[PDB]
Amino acid sequence: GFLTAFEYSEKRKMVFHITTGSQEFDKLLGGGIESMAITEAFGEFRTGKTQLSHTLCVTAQLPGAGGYPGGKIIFIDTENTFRPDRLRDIADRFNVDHDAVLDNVLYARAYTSEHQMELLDYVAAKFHEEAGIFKLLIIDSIMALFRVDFSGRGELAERQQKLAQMLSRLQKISEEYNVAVFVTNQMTKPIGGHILAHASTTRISLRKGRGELRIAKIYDSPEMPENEATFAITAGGIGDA
Amino acid sequence: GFLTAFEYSEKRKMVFHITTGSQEFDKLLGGGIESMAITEAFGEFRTGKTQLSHTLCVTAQLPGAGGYPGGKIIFIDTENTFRPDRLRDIADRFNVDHDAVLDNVLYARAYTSEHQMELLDYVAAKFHEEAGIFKLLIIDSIMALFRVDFSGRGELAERQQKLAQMLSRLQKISEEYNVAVFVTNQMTKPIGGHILAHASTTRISLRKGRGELRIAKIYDSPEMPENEATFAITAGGIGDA
Amino acid sequence: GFLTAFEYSEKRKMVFHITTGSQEFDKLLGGGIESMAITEAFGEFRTGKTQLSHTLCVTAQLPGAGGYPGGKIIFIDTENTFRPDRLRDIADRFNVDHDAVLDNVLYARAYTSEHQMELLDYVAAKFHEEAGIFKLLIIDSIMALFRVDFSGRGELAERQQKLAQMLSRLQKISEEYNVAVFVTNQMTKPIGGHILAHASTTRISLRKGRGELRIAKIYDSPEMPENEATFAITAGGIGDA
Amino acid sequence: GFLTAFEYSEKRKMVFHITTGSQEFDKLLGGGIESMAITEAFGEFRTGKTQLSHTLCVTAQLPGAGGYPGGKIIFIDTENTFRPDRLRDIADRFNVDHDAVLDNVLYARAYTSEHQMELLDYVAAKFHEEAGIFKLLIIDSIMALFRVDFSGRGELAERQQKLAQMLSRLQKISEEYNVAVFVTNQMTKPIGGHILAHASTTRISLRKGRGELRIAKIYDSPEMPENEATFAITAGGIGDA
Amino acid sequence: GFLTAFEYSEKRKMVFHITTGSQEFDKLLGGGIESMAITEAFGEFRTGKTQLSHTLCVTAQLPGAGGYPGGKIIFIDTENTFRPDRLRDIADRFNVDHDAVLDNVLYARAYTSEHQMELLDYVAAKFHEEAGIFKLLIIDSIMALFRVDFSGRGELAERQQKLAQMLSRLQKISEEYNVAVFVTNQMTKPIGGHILAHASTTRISLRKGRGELRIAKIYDSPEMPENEATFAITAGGIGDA
Amino acid sequence: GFLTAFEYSEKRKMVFHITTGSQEFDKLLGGGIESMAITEAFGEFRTGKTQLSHTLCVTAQLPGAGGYPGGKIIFIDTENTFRPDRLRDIADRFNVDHDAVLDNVLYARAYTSEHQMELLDYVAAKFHEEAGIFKLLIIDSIMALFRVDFSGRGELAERQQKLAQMLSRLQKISEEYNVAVFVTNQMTKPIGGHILAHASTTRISLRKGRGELRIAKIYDSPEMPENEATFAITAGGIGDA
Amino acid sequence: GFLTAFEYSEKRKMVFHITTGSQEFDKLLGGGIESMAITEAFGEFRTGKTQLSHTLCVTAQLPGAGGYPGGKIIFIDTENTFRPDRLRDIADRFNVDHDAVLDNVLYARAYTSEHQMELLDYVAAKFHEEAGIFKLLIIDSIMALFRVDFSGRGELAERQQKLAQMLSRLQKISEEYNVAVFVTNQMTKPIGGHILAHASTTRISLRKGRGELRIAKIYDSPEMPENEATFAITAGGIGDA
Amino acid sequence: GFLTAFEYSEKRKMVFHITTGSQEFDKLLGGGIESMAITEAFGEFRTGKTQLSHTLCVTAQLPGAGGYPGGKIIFIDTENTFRPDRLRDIADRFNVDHDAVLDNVLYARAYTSEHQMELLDYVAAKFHEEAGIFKLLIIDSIMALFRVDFSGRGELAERQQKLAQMLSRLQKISEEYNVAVFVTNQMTKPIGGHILAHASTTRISLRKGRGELRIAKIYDSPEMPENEATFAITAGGIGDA
Repeated sequence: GFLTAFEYSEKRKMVFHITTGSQEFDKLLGGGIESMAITEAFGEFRTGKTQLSHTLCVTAQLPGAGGYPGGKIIFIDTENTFRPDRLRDIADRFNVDHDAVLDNVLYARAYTSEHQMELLDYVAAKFHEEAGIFKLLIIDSIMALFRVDFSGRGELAERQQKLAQMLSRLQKISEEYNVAVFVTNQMTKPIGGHILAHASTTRISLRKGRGELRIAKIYDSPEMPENEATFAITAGGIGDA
Repeated sequence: GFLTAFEYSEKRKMVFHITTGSQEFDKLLGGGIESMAITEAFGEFRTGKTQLSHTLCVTAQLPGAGGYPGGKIIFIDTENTFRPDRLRDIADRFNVDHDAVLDNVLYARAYTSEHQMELLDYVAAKFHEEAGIFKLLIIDSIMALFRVDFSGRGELAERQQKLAQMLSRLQKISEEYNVAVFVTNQMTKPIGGHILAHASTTRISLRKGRGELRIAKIYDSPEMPENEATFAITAGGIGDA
Repeated sequence: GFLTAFEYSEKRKMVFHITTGSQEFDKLLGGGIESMAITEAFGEFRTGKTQLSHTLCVTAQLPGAGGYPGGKIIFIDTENTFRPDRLRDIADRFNVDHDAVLDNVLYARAYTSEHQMELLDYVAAKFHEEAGIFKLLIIDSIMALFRVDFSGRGELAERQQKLAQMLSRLQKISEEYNVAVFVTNQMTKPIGGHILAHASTTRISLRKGRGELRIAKIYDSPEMPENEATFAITAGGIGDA
Repeated sequence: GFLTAFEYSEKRKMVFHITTGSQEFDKLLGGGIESMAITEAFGEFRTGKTQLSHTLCVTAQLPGAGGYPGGKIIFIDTENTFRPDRLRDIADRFNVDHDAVLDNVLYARAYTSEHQMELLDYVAAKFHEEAGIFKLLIIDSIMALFRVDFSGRGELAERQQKLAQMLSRLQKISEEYNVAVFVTNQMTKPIGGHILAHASTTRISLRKGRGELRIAKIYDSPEMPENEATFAITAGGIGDA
Repeated sequence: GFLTAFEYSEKRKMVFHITTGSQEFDKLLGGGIESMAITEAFGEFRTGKTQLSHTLCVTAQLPGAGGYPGGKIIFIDTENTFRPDRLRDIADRFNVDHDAVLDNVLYARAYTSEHQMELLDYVAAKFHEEAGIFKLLIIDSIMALFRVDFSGRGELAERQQKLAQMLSRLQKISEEYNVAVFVTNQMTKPIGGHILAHASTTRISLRKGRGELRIAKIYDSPEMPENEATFAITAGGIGDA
Repeated sequence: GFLTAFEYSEKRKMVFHITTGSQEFDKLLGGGIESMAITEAFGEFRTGKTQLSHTLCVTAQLPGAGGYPGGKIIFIDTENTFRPDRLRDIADRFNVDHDAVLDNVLYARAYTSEHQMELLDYVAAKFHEEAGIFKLLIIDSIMALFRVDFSGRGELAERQQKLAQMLSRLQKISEEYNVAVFVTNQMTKPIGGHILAHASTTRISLRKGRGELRIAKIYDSPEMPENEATFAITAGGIGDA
Repeated sequence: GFLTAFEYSEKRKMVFHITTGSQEFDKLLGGGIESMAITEAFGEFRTGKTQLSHTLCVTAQLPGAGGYPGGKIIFIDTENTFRPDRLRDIADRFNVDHDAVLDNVLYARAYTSEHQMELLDYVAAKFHEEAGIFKLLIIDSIMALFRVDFSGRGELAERQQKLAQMLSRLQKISEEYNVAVFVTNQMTKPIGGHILAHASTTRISLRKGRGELRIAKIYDSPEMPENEATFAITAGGIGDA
Repeated sequence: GFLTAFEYSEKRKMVFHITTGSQEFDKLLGGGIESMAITEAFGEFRTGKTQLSHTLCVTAQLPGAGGYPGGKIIFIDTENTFRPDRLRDIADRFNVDHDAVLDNVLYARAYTSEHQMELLDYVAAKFHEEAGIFKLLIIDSIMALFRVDFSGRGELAERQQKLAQMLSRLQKISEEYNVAVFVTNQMTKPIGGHILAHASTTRISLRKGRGELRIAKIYDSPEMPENEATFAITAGGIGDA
């Protein structure tokens, strides 16, 4: 179950970043959404969690920095807010055929906790079946169904086991198959306590701004600026200033 | 269990809206009550919840915006308040035969929580028998029976599983058969907690202005005029100004 | 389990009101005690719950407005306050033979919760056995035995199940057989919480007045007058001013 | 299990009252202790509860108002306070042979809760052996034994079922065999909660005036003189002024 | 299980009182410790509970008022304070041989709750085996062992059952065999709550006085004098002034 | 299981007292430590509990007041504090051979609660082997082991049964074999609650005066000089002034 | 299981003290660490618990006062702080070969509660296998593993049983085999409540001083000096001033 | 299961220290990270926990003080933060081939609590395969996974057994195979309670000075400069001033 630091280093040579579509957002992430990791984005009422989701369905398809070839995406929706129509705009911003974009994204709704966990079994199996093909796993959103199946607090032990059973699979998939995984989450402080904090390597908070300007901070300070970043929402998705 | 975002797009090209009978109310809703989704209206007593329900029994039959051909409705009454006679008056406002309108609405009373969920299984299979014939599924109201078979504060574990079961079924119904589902609900904020909040993809608060005038509002604000709309109750159902 | 709104409308053509004996009381009820429904009356110490009970045993027998032929009544007593002698007066006020009146009312005492539920099985079965014959089911009073068999509050889950099991049968009987059902209830706010509030379509509160004057309000406001009504108690039962 | 209100009326024509020995006390009661009902007297220590019990042992034997022929009594003593010698003195006041009076009262001590309920089964079957011979059933006192086999505040679930069992039996006895049942009870308001309140159809509070003078009062007021009466205790039992 | 009031009266003709040795104490008891009953005496630290115990072992042997022949005594000791030597003095005060006195008293120590209950089975059986022979059953003290076997308060249900099981046997023995039973009890208000209050027909409190003077009050007032009595402790046991 | 109070008297003629070595202390006790009883001494640290224990190891051997012939002792040590060498010094004060004294004391350490109770069964049977040879049974101390195998406030149910078992055994031992039992106990008032209070028939509180001077007191006062006594600890054991 | 006080006295002739290396410490202990007993030493953060431990590994090997020949030691370490290198210094202070010292000490680490209890079985068995050979059993520290295996307070019943199971074996070993047992313990007041207080015959507290001076008090006062003692820590272990 | 303190000494002659790369930090530690022990570093975010971990991956390979030959490392990552690329930079500072260094570190990710403990069993057996080849075992971090599979305050019973199991294994590993084990841990004071405190034989707190400067401190003070040390983080790992 070990491998040498050399063999692991070989493995990390192959780590890619997928661009968010904001140069400013990307610097703050050291290139973009990092593979072999979970990146988590949260925010209240109406932050750009979901605009980021749609934007990555396109940008993950594109050759990017560092010799990233682009590839396929998987999309699990628990919010019933995925809309293929939104991608066709973002596609134009990036000058690629909408048809081909919409082909390279696999989509499933999740309706229960359990369902959501079953979908991950399938996605793991599918990544296994041939590799280097899929580059992103998006889950929008990560825990909402867990709040739903296990409300009140005599239930909490169980939610915790299940939720953790599931984020440990997420981590594994991520690392085992070299995909970036991006998840959204809501707030009550983000939900999911220690269990979710531990699973995600990068946590990003999201807040509003001068109209359509928006603010990403690496959650948990320091109050220093270069730990933050400004981007806008637009017809063509996540962009700059 | 996935499909490509292209296949999904093909499936959403068929999404429709059932006008509420208010141009103001419709605008708020991006056209009216939406397919492949649950719309929930909650409000005080005497607010349009039930008036809206009756109205939709007719407007769902009307050919409409977006290519919407009109179709049949299924109505589940937990409140003992459905009145085929209101439909006659509303049918007049829309210039349509009473008998025909009343022939196109299937109706059942639900007397218990369990009963309510057995009615869904029947509705589900009815939709499966021929696709496209039914367009709307009204439940008036969604959760009264659950408060009924489950109150006294230390009992929600059981209620909550059951409620969540039904609402995941509803979503699946909704999305799988391209129908709009529309439900009313009571207050204390709205009842149902996270479970119900999650399941409805649009939630409308209702309250009254001067007499016949009522106000509709997307729950969770914001205090922008674009998120409120004004309508009136008449002999002919939900109407304008 | 559905029927069309047309077939249901047919069914509602046959809905009757039984007069309370107060023209003023009747307006407030839109004709009287409505069939296919539960009407609930509550009030403290010594309100006219029980005078109303006796009055309906006679007025339900009489041809009334809307082509109502009159018919038979069933009377379940949990209070041990039914008194056939009282009916003989009310009979005189209405000019009909006391013998015949006393013949058209079926009477049973209930001594336990369960007993009360067994009596309803029999009454359902009896309505089934030939129809159009019975027009009223009176239960005086609705829940008193449930307070008795399930006092203290480790018992409450059970009371709730039983009580609700029973009001769901009541609703069904009502609707299935087109009878009016009238029940009395006492106060601690009426007893029975959400369970009883939901089951009864019409709730009437009762308070005292200028000697023998008495006051019915549709429970839960608005503080508007036409939601209220004045009647008197007399030798001949419920009457006006 | 029903009868017609005519059959019931025939059955109530036989209802009787056993004078208390006070014209004032009787008036309060519409003639005295009533058949087909449970009358409960509760009071402080030293109030007439027991004096009333002894008195009725004799007055139940006397031919009385309303056609009442007089008959035999069954007396159940939980208090160890019955004294055949009091009856001798009371018999003198009514001009009746001691032996005869003492021959017409059947007596048992109850030593436990369970015992008390086994005595009822015996009484029930005794009444069934010949109808009309027994007229009164006194239990002095009703619930002392239940406080005894069930105290410590977290134990009432069991007590309450048992108590309710017995009191439903009592009612059935009472109504089925046309007997008056009369019971005493203790204070802290009266003990017994809803269970006992429901079962007694008339409840009398007792308290003392100047020495030999005692006051009786229908429990639950109102503060009207017509609901209070004054009596005296003597060597000859409950008497007037 | 019933008998007639006449047959019961026969039975009560045979009720005797055993003199306490205080004329003043006796008036307050209406002749002395009454047969067919439990008489209970309590008091703190060092009241004359135990001097009364020893005195009755002698006075119960003596012909007394009302044609009482005297007879045998049973003595159950839980306090390890019975001392035959004390009786020899009291014997002298009454001029009877100490030998014969000490012969007419049966003695057993009780070391546990259960033990104490087993001793009563034997005593009942012994009274049965021939009657008219034993006149007193003394238990010193009544409940002390119950406090011991069931300390803390998760135990209380059990203590209550056992304690009540036992006082119901006591009552029965008393009544069934026409013996006086006298028991002592200590204080925390006496111990044993409703259970012991109910079982004892007569309760006497005991307090100190002008040196060796002592004060008996019928427990529970009224604050009237003739409900009290003064006696002294002496070489010869309970006496007057 | 009873005997006559004459037989009992014969049995108490043999009751003895073992001098404590203080004339003051003895007077308090009516002669010293008593047969057929448990005497309990409790006190602070450094009070004579253990000094008294050693002393009695010798004085129980001495011919004494009342005809007391002297005999053997059994000593159970839970405290690991018995010191045959103290006895040598005490033996000198009484002018008795060390070896003989040390030969007449049987000794065991108890290491657990259970162990302590198994030692009793052995002692019991030893006393039964020949009557009259052993005179004293010392347990130093009575309950330390019970606090040890049972602390944490929610565990006493089990401790208390066990403790009560042992102390009922002790009493039976005590009374059946005419031995004195003498026990020490700790403070916090004394430990042991009602259980221990009941079992000891005399309880002595101990505390110190100026240095070598200690004060003994019957627990439960009263503040009379006759209930206190003064003694001294020396090389020769408990002594006077 | 008893033996005579004479045979026990024989046994106590053979009780030895092992010198701590502080003449001042020794006086306070009446010669040193006493055999047939548990001696407990506690103290905070960094007291000389562990310097005492190492010092006894050497001084127990040396002929001392009272004809003590010296002998072998057993050392159970739960702290992972035993260091044979420290003994080689202390050996020099006492002028004995380090080799031979290190040979006469048996060492084991304990890693769990249970483990610690298993080690004692072995040590008992080893003492049995030939006697007079081992003179000390050191456990450093006594309870730390019990805090570890049973943290939180739903666990406490269990810890208590185990801990007490174990100190009762300790006491037995001590007494049965005539070894001194010395244990260390930490503080939250020392840990282990009544259970550990009872098991140890001598308890010593330890505090800091004028640099390397250190202070032993017999735990639990009196505030008198001769209940205290000053010693230093040095290259050669526990010494004086 | 014991060995002689001589055998133990032979075993400790082989104890080693792995330099941290700071002369100040090493001095604090008596040479660096120690064999046969667990050293735990805890600190805020951004403190050297992880920098130290990377550094040791290299310094454990270097021939060192005390005869330390250098050897291989096993690294268990719960944090997803190991970066073979840092080692390259650190390897440069020490003038050592990257490949060789990376070949000598065995690495595994742990994804659950259980997983983490299964990795130990594997490590244990790996050490057993050839002794002396591995020198260091790093767990980064020790307990994150235990907070993860066990939070919500009423669940620690289970967590705590498991945690304690693993840490007793660790100690045994540590001591049996002469390896240093080094672990990081998080704050809230450090997490882990008594269980973790007991298992680590040295605990270091970490916090930062001006930028690159960090401060190390033995947890549990004292506020003496000798117990603090200052180091710096660089491209070349933990360094000096």
